[PDB]
Parts: sequence; structure tokens; C-alpha cells
Amino acid sequence: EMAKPVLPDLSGYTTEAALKKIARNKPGKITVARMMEETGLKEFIGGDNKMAEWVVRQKGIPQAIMISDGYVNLQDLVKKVPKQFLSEVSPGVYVARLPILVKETGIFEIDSKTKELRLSQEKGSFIVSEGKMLITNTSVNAWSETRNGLAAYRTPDEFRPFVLTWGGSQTWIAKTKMASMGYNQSKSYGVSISQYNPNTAKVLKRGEPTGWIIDSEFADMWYGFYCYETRDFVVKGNTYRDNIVYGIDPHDRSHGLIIAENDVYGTKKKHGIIISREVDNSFIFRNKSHNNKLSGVVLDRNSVGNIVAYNEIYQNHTDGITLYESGNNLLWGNRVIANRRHGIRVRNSVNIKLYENVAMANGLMGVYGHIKDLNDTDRDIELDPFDAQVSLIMVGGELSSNGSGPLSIDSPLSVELYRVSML
Repeated sequence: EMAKPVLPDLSGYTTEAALKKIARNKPGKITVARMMEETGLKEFIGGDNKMAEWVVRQKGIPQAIMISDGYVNLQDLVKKVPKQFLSEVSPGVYVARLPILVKETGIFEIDSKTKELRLSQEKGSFIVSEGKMLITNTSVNAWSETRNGLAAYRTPDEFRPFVLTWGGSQTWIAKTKMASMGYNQSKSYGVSISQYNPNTAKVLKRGEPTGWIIDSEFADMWYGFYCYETRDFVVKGNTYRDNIVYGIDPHDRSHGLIIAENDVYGTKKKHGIIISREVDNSFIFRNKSHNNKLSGVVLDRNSVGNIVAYNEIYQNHTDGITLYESGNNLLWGNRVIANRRHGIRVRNSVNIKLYENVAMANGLMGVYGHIKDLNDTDRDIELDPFDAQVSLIMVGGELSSNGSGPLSIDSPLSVELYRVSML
């Protein structure tokens, strides 16, 4: 009854296209100042009474490299900033020993000819941008000076460097390798695109943040990608390998995202790709999400009006796709294969359209739809409400070779099957 989904055009999201998105013609001011002077740093660290950890990492009054009023590349920072803070240990290889803050009117670029930028773990380095920032053909890694290598993951609360962008910012990362960034701490998950915290946005009224991340590799991250109230962000052609908790984790009222042609695998604790808490009107298509500790693809907490299409979802250790309390979504033409549990699982979600899906050789059911009362759990039902009904329309595709059977739908409000192949 329905026509193919109309999916965005990805042909324009190019390393070559990316490079022509910033104003290089006007330099370019560099200062090294106190972090607590700056909103972009206060906003996640908090008051002055939280500066202790940083005072310990820097062994002194906490400071940052700062870029504003113009354009500054990495090579520019190296020339102007003292060695002890920004050092070229070998041709094209730099160790930064202070965090880098790109202010609101700043424009910061790392192009090729930068072999690798090393963010020092011990000195508490990291990157925040409230302006324009472009990273192409290069490496930005979390670097342990003591180990003399990547800040390999050990435990959730051990700080590692990270990238974070604030409201009103634009960010483009292309053909770039990043590893070992992020840890269990607000705004510090790995690569994080964020609107400001509710109070501050009430004052700055900046637009929601945006940008692209294309053709890059992210490994050992705490979260591969995180975002909060982000608009129209593009994540295309990336590899997320061996990240800790999530591969890609768009969150909290983000919308119009394009998550496409990514290879996301080997996530050690939770899911490959997960959109949570009102991630609406977005597009998850032609990804390979495979071999994650939990599910391949997850739509969570009233994340609605989305399209999940033509994804290769296979060999995840629980479900292929799981929909948690997230109705009015379209799953078209996914190939969901050999996941240890269910092919596609719909919990507490209504008006799910499953068109042309293939679900084969999953450990349990091909498609499993159920309801669950969530009232005596650790769930904030004030913030994330739920209604315990399930209804889906299934059209075409195939359900075959699943361990427990083609489909099971417990206590549905309605299920309609038309033209579905079952073997």
C-alpha cells in the first residue's frame, strides 16, 4: 500500500565539501587564560568549588589555550603557545598539555600536515568549541604520557580527554582517526555535541548546535558519539569500533539527524546505535551495526517519527533492533540477521510500521512485540512517561530460520499482517 521511504541525499557530505565551510581570510587571536573566566568551561565543570580536580591535573591555577576573533589552525597555536603547553614532539606530532577552547567567534582548523594531535590525559587536556571547528585528514587521540600511548580504557571514572561542542556551534570532522576519548562524566563522553544547560540557554539563546562527522574512525571511546538538543547533525561513513558503552548515542530532544552508512561494531557494554529521549524525525539508514554487547540499533524513550531503513543488523548479543516506548516509527527493509535474541523487538510502542524487513536466524523470535508495566523500576516516569500498549502493521519482507519462531506479539492492541513471507 505504501511507497519506498524518501531518504536524504548523502552525495554532498564530503571531505572536499567540508573544507569550504570556514572563514580563513581573517585571523586570528590566541590567548592562554584562566578556565573559570569562560562560560564554555564553567558550563560543565560548574562553580569555582569544582576546580580542584583541574588544579591537580595542571598543578596550578587552571588554564586553557583560547582561540577567538578569527581563524587559527593547529600549526598557528604551536608557533604562539609555549612548548610546555603545546609541544611538537616530532614532525607533525603534538602533545597538548592544556585544554583547547574555541570561543564563540573563534574558528579552529586541524588539516592534514598534522600527523597526530595528542591530548594529554595526565594534564587534563580536552577540546571545547563554542564556534567554528574543522578537522580533516588527521588524528586526535587521548594520550597517556606515562604509558606513552593511547589512554586505553580501564574504569568509568578515570578521566580521559574528550571533545565537546556547545550551543550555537558548527563542527565538521572528516577523514579523521580518534581513539580512547571520554569517561563517565557529564558532557565528557567522547565526542559530544550539546546545547547549553537549560538555565544558560535561557540567557544566551544560541541556536541548537550542528555539524557533520564523516568518513572517520572512532575506537575505544566511552561513547562514540553523543548529542543533546542537536539539530540536523550528519554522521556518515564512519567506523565505530570497540567503544565501551555506546557506538552512536544521540540523545535528549535532538531532531533531523542523518546517521548513515556507518559500520558500528564491537561495543563492549551496551548498544551499537541508540537514539534516546525524544530523538525525533531522524534517519537511520544503510548502516552495518553488528557484534555489540547488547542491541544493534535502539530507539528509546518516546523517540518518534523516525525512519530506520536498509540497515545491516547482525550478530548482536541481544536484539537486532529494539524499540522501547517509541511509537510512530518506520522500519523499512532492514536485514536483521543472526542476533542472539530477537530480530526486531517492540516494547510498549504503537503505530510501528514494519515494511519489507527480513529477519533470519535470530536466536529467538524474528519479531517480538510486548508490553511491560514500568512503574516500580528506576525509571523517571515524570520525565519519560510510557503507555503500555503495542500495535504494529507488518507488510512484506520475510521471517525465517529464527530459533523460537517467526513472530510473537503478546496482548497487542492491534496487529495487521499483509503479504509477509514465513518459512
